[PDB]
Amino acid sequence: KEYRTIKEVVGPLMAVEKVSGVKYEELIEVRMQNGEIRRGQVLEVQEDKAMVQIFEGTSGINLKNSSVRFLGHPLQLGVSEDMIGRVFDGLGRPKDNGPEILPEKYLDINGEVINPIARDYPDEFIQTGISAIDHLNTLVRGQKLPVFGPPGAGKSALAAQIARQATVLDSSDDFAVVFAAIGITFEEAEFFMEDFRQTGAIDRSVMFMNLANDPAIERIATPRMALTAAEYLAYEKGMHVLVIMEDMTNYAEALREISAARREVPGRRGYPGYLYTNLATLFERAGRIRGLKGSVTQIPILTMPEDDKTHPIPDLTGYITEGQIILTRELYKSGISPPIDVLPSLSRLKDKGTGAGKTREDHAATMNQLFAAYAQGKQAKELAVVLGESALSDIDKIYAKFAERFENEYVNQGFYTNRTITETLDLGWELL
Amino acid sequence: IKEYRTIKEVVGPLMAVEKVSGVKYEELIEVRMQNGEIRRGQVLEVQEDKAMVQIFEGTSGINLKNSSVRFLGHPLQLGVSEDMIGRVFDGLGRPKDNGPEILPEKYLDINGEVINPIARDYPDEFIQTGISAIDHLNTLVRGQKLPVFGPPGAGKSALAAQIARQATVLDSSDDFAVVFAAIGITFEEAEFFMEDFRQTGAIDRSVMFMNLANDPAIERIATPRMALTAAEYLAYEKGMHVLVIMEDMTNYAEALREISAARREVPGRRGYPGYLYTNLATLFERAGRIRGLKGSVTQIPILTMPEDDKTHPIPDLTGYITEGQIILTRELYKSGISPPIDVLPSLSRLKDKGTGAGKTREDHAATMNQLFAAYAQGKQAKELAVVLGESALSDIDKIYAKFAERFENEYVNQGFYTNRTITETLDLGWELLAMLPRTELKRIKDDLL
Amino acid sequence: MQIGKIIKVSGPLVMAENMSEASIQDMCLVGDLGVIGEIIEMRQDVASIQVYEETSGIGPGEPVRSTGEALSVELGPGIISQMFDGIQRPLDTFMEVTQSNFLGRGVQLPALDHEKQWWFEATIEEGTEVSAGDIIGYVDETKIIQHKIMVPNGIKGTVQKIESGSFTIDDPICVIETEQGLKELTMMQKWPVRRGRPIKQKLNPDVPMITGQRVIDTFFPVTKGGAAAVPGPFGAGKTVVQHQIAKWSDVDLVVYVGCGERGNEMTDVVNEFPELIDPNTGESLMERTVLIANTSNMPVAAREASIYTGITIAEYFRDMGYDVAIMADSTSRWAEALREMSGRLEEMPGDEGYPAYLGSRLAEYYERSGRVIALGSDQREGSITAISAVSPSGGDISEPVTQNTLRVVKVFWGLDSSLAQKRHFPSINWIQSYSLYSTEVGRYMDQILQQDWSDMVTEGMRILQEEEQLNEIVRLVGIDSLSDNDRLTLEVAKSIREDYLQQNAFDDVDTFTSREKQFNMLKVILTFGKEARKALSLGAYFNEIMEGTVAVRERISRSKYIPEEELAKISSINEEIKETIQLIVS
Repeated sequence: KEYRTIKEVVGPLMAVEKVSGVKYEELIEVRMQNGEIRRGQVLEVQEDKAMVQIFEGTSGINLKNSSVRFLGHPLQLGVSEDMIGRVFDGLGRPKDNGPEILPEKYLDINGEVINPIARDYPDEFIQTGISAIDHLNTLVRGQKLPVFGPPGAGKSALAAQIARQATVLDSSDDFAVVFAAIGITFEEAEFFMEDFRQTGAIDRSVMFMNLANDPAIERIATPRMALTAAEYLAYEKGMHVLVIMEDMTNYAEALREISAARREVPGRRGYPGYLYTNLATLFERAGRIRGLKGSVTQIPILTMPEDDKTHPIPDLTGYITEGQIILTRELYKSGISPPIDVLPSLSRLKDKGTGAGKTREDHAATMNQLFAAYAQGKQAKELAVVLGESALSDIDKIYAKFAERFENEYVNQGFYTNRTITETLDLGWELL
Repeated sequence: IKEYRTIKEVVGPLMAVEKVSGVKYEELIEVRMQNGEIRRGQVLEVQEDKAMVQIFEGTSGINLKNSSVRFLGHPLQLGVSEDMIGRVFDGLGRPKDNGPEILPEKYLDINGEVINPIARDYPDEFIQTGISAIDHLNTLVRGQKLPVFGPPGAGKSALAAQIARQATVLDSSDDFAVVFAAIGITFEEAEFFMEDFRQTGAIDRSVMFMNLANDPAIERIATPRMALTAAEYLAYEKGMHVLVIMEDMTNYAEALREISAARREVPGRRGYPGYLYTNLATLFERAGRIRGLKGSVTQIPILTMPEDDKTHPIPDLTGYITEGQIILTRELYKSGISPPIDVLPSLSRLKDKGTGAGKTREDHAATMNQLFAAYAQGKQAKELAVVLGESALSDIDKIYAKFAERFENEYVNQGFYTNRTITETLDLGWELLAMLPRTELKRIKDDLL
Repeated sequence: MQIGKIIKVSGPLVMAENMSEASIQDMCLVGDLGVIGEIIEMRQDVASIQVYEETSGIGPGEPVRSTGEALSVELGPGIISQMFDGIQRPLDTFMEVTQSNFLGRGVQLPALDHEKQWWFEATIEEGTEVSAGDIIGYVDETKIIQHKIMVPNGIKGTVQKIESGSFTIDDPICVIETEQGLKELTMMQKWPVRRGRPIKQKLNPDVPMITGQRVIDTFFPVTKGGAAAVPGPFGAGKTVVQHQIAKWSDVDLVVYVGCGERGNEMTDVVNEFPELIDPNTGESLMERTVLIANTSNMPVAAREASIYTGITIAEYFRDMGYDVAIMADSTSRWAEALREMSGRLEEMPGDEGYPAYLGSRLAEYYERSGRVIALGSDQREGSITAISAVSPSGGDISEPVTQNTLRVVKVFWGLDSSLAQKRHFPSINWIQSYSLYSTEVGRYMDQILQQDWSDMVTEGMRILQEEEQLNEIVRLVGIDSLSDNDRLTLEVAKSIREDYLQQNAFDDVDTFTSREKQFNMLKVILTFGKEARKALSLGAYFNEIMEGTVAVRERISRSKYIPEEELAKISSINEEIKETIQLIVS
């Protein structure tokens, strides 16, 4: 039943009267007086009145001669195995002009919370082919390992590279990739999409593309769309799914904007104050489930502040994540691709992902003292800029040169070279 | 007996009662809960036939329909009697020892009265704290307020207990009482204070108001006022000199923040109530003497020094109000230094009215100034003596540092149970400038005698 | 009985009319789904409820039922060895009853098994006058722990009917003649978790707890009824220290509380803790442990109520005469939950966004631990000892959670990553750690050992603190520039560090060191120091002392591994120490 009872429009918000049976977070359709149809969501419901928000805004609407239909369900994803190779927008609607998907079922994109005793501990090793990660900051299935970087420092290039050369060692059980673009530009999106098509990786990928000029309210739905598809492929088809989301900083900003538009109570830095709730509800959606085959692994991509806080505070993210992968600008100016500063980078779960029966057995030991060559390699030369010519030169003579090699060849793989882990270890020993 | 069954509304710790009359601002209330439980509260606002109250113990479990509010017809008051001496109470003056409830002389508004400016008399007599670093250099005067600033756990509580143990008025026909206010301290710290009071019998000249860390915050706010109302009663109506020790006033500021946020009252300038200073003045101004009366009220607030952090009860903020400082450091306390009072930043602006003949020997001032100066630079000598090395040690500068090291180890480290009378500390101060030849002595007139 | 009706749903806030029979802070089942919520406000008959689960799909017109009680725990046989969430939802039962790996909205399951038969053994006679705390009988609930059945608070009178037998916790096992008539008692009582369970008297915790971990028992001990704070940085072996305390402490029950932790971390806990073996019996520790587990994405009220649920259970077992250790990890996460709940309620922030009552809340929780005389005519003693993890985002003790904790607890065990690098475990910083119980514990240790152990401890600590200063002299000038006494101090300090402080939790013998073994080990260390000092002043050189002492010094370093039955082999070291050095002075 359409309701012809719109009484108030203030900004993107609408007040509808004399409804009954309307539920919180229920989706609506506005049928405008000119025949246009917009999609929306119930944000408050009170006696016989409902307050909704229109995804496309309210510009052009005439209240008296428009109507609202209450669809009787929230934001859902139509899921199917056929989502592999396809490209959608932030709401799961096709962006690739391709054949239509007949969903197996529709799933609430908010998800369920895993019972803690049903969860399984992260175990297997993922070969990103990036030596700087695979060796020092090893990625395990079920982990949440974010990467932080300044703008245009190739962090997105790194993202597409991990998406490219990510695999498991048995590789009997397929590795699917779910990619979520969160409020990025058309050109960034095209980088990801056309790369995915040229390397063929699209054949094992599902893409959710929300652009910098899409409605912020849809930007809020995008990561949950990605993760619902990911959990469906993992726990209902037995797949091992890797989830990449850039840029989560944009997700933080869209949250701030929506909360402002809804005259809510501002928390820290005007950010909604439920950033921990929201980001944790997103990031804790990774892992393994005892008794099921698949897995979900997340790699969020964040813009690092490099300024007066006023960013999606990492401490929040790092408080929920199991590690940090840091890119700095000074490695990008040197031409180092990928520019990972191994020193503040951490993998909270590298331990039981790497070991005997999982990787070559030098791996650990060389890691646990390969940091040390870089630790005292730049402890001399970078610190002693003033005293550089002679202070600590006769002794510790080579500890600079080997650090230069660590940057120049060990970590400067190139954004298009796939280093097998054992190959990486060979380079690691030759550098020593 | 005014009691209504008309609770309309409960939001957090606040309640609205309607269809009332004769209810006054800040009047005390009791909530009679449907389950027999009884909670205390205060009228925060009153308008037409409505009254907004706040419940000290909160509103958890209250059923509005079946509960009632009794309006007691008076504010927070303390029933006073000289029989408070020797007893132990909670923050609201209720007996905490298993003795009897007292029959009050009268009930006093714990906010107190505002002294007429021409009726106040200046502080002018001496008090024996027994801690020489105080009694000598930073003398405490009857009627003064001298705070103690300190680091966490660094014998600060031991100093509180020591002053309360060893406090009296010399050569005086008048009585000396102590009122002790614990503000939001733990059970173990309170047990320390209570039975230390009874091992030394100090309890017998003492009144104790014990507020614990898990008591309601309003009771923290009320505790020092209860203490001071008792103290003023004893002083200005029983003629005694009363020393009032309030341990962890920093906890008091945190309780003020909590109350303000619960009341959505003051947008906190620092999250902190804007009136933290003003409230504190309301307490600190309750010390002094009244001309025409032989009593006296003297205050020693004890605070946790901000651990080099900005958001705290700032010392300088207190510093306008207070009439000095007594600062303790752990850098000295880890050296076994106890009581660890760093004598350089300590100050007692009212010392002259206490450092007087007839209460002290005449050497007091001059002693103090050369002990101070010669330690003052003896330190600098020793600091430079290690940073410049044992090789770069001058003679005059080998002897300046000696005084400093010995001053710490023996002039300040007297121990927490040694009551050094003023006569001692004068002699004992000279005993160590006995190394200092006659050559740098502030006076020369009666260095002999 | 009374069904209220939803009139407003807005995010987590739900307003329901026709609720006048409910009370503030009552728990409610909200909507057709029956999701759990709490009454926070009441205006005439209209209640405002903060809903714990997702409110999506809920709207006006639906029902609301009050449970008639505040957030509570069920206490009775069947609680030991269970894994709960922060509001005592049974996680194992949830999986089988719902046939799902997820916590779905609005499923309602009792915390304990109400169908299970237990053997109640009656131990009180009919006609007896009883009040709260009195033990009427018991149940052998696990292979380790005897569940004592007590008269609930609020019940007083004469035992009229009582017989042993096989009952569920729902069956009336006792009848008591009260001023209000006959009241039936079952084996289960309920208690509201934000209220401390009443006691007869609070006592000073002055009896040392034997953890068997040498650094703690000796230099930073905790008493039964005390509380300790543990910084838990990454890669510092916190989990192994925690297991060590849990299985080796001379307590009766362990209550572990995971407050809103990362899913994978919490999976570690739920997997490893059951594999822990109880030393005395060889059974799993779960036969005397209650575990609460919450992840970051669980309802905030579960994560905020985690510690209160845990400590209410702990108080319940303390009232039985038992000693309990409640371990909370992490209280920083619990404080995150507090902060979020404060933000939802539109409250005015305090320091760093935390509510103004953060300190007060922490104080209520920690003042609920301690040693007590419990209720009951026998006046038995119980204690709760608290071990609380803090984990700041930057890892700092100036941040509000840690500063407020250290305001009210007396023990601090500073775990250190640099110590874990050097393979020094447990990585407890001996310079920054402290225990304000150490004086009182020294008194106790002296009276119990009939040795002068307090002085030995003070001297060992003087040696370690002196080593820290001599190490900087070694930094600025060379090692060769030290006195033979100074060099000896460094060597005896190395012996304290490597032969005493360093403990392998995985070695069968090093994993636990008794009180007596600890005494003999430390006096071996210190007597080497002492006799070598004497021989130094007697003309011998430190190099002659060292080169001539290799073998007995290796017997010193190996003493940690001597079996507890062969303790003389440690004490005899003293003789060998005195003899060799005596022939070194010729």
